[PDB]
Amino acid sequence: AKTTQEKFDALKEAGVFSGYPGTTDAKLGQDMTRAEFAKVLVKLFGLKEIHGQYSYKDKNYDAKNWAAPFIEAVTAEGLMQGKDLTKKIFDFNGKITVEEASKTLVTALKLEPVKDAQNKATDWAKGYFEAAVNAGLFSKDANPKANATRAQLVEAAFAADEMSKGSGSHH
Ligand SMILES: CO[C@@H]1O[C@H](CO)[C@@H](O[C@@H]2O[C@@H]3CO[C@](C)(C(=O)O)O[C@H]3[C@H](O)[C@@H]2NC(C)=O)[C@H](O)[C@H]1NC(C)=O
Repeated sequence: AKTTQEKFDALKEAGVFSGYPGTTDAKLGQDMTRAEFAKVLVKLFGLKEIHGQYSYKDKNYDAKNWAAPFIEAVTAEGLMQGKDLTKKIFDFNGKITVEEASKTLVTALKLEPVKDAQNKATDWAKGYFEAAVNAGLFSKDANPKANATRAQLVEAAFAADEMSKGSGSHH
């Protein structure tokens, strides 16, 4: 097998993962912003960046925000829609949670969310989290409501990449 560090090294070499901001380091114990995770999804699934389009009203969500082209791409793809469809808030500085990451990866991999799942996930996420656990993207002992650690996101991204390659529909 590969260690989490080796999985990070591989994904970094592939341009999918970056160091914890301010570093080139795995920092496997640290959290990740939804902005950073949008970029991970774009690189992981080979999505096209969308420049000069703004679908959200978050403060400092504009042409000067490095994350906008990635956030627009995952929005167009239907992987993410943000946290509030009235105020159009993505919460790009918010930390990506296990169940949020579960939704994005389940959606990207075309996996069926589990109906009437019984788990500790937020109501909207129960089916997404259940499908992610069933597919081996996260452990059943992961807290769906917790901020995902970079270790959990590296393991999930690596597993998602292996599933995509093995399905014969890799980008
Ligand atoms: C009342 O609490 C709010 O409940 C919302 C809907 O039930 C919840 O919305 C979810 O947000 C998640 C954020 O991450 C992703 C991966 C995304 O698409 O960006 O998934 C989103 C869910 O689909 C859901 N969003 C909506 C608009 O219903 C808010 O996060 C949550 N807001 C906050 C501030 O925590």
